[PDB]
Amino acid sequence: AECSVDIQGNDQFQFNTNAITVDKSCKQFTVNLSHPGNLPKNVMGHNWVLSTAADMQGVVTDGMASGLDKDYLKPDDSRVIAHTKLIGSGEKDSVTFDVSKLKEGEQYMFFCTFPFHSALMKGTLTLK
Amino acid sequence: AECSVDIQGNDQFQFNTNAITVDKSCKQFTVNLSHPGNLPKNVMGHNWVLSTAADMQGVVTDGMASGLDKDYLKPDDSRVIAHTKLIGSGEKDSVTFDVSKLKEGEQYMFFCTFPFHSALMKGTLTLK
Amino acid sequence: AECSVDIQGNDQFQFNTNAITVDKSCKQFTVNLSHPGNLPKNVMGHNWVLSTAADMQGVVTDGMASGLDKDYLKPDDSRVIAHTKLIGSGEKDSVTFDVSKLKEGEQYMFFCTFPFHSALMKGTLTLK
Amino acid sequence: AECSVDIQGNDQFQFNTNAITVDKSCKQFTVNLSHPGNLPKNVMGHNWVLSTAADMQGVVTDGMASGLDKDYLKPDDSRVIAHTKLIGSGEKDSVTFDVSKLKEGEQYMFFCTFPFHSALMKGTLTLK
Ligand SMILES: [Cl-]
Ligand SMILES: [Cl-]
Ligand SMILES: [Cu+2]
Ligand SMILES: [Cu+2]
Ligand SMILES: [Cu+2]
Ligand SMILES: [Cu+2]
Ligand SMILES: [Cu+2]
Ligand SMILES: [Cu+2]
Ligand SMILES: [Cu+2]
Ligand SMILES: [Cu+2]
Repeated sequence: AECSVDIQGNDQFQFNTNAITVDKSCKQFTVNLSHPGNLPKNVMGHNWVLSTAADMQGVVTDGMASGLDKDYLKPDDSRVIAHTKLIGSGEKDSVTFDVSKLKEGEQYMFFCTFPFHSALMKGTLTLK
Repeated sequence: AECSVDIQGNDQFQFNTNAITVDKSCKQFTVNLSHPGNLPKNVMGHNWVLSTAADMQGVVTDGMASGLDKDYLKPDDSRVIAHTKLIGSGEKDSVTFDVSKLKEGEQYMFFCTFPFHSALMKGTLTLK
Repeated sequence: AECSVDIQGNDQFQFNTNAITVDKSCKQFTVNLSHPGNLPKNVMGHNWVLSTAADMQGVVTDGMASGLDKDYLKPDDSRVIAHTKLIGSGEKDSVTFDVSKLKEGEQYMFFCTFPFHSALMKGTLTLK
Repeated sequence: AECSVDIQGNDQFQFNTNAITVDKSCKQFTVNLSHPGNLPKNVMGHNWVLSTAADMQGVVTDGMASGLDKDYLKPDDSRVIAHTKLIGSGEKDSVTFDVSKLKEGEQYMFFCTFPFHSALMKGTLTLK
């Protein structure tokens, strides 16, 4: 089974998927994020951030407040299972994480923490 | 706190929200669904269906198969916590359900079961 | 034929339609805009603004620069055929305009001028 | 200036852009379409089709009727300025066309002609 996904965030406040499936046979999983938009990261930056559903709101809320200089993530935030850096137009970044960090019966959300984006830039991540 | 939400499904494969919050002080909760599109229910029907996240895929899969005559829900499907009827252009329908049917620590999804719509017509429902 | 449309802008950077049809038999046309989101107008304000397609970019660009105090429209901007005020959570506003302001063979765009929203909050308006 | 764009259509009824700009200095322009979804072309096929805004509705309407076997385009449809083939999960296709086929003062639409998709799978194409 494939153990990676390519994700884009654009100038229209959108990721190109709202649902990621990680096959239970994967040992690692890689997200390759790119920004095919034209706007710079100070006005339209995106990241890809994974947390439990229960933790999403706190990660987004604390992240928003940290500013462009912290990639809109609270420093030393243990709620963050895995994440990319914040990118703007023409940039890309990849994150690989150990699938053993995910459990069944738990449900996960991915999202961007740039101010206000998560209302549309969010989706589910699930083992199967 | 408010204990109802107005939801629309349109001709563009979209609900007008992807996240519903039910205040923990509500005893009942009402969803008022409408279809401001122009297309009829045989080609662009929508419903609003609530289940646990774990049950969503089975409800959608079994529902799809039941046809326009069953409102695209498997008969006697106990996985369905609450739902509206399937509606087309110009129609509306409301459902009220007991908030005691929802628990904390559990996470819920709403979605439309008309064939293929749930890939975009879906969102989270959470107590708070 | 109907000569009005109800439009919503939400917390997810979206209008609930991307295509408005004005029947050629209408003498006036009314847009009723509402904001069913929770965010205030300083962070998630929306308006509904009509212009020719050729004029859209200049209206959006000049509008962005005018600030919350000008409802993000350049004062005395003759390019604006019709528009609502800028609204935030829980507010609504209606605009009525004369259909004789529109021509056939010309093509029109509607959009929100709040900073950056028009990349997703836009659509076509056409006589038929 | 760049004279190509990469476009995706997914399982969620979406292209990853709603606005294409063709630089006036381009002599040719290339669209590279891919389908990163999982669904096959009989249920979730996509193409990329360019026409004038005035011609869009007729191309979509006549195209819909032609069936999977005709890639949902009416044979010998002179309204089609350029187009890709219809693709499903895991497929890709590119089209190159002469920029001299486009004029200023005219306004263009791109869209998918698979049944009903164009309500969301559409956008503008403009010279600049
Ligand atoms: Cl979701
Ligand atoms: Cl458009
Ligand atoms: Cu494998
Ligand atoms: Cu973002
Ligand atoms: Cu109350
Ligand atoms: Cu539906
Ligand atoms: Cu009338
Ligand atoms: Cu807006
Ligand atoms: Cu060049
Ligand atoms: Cu399509």
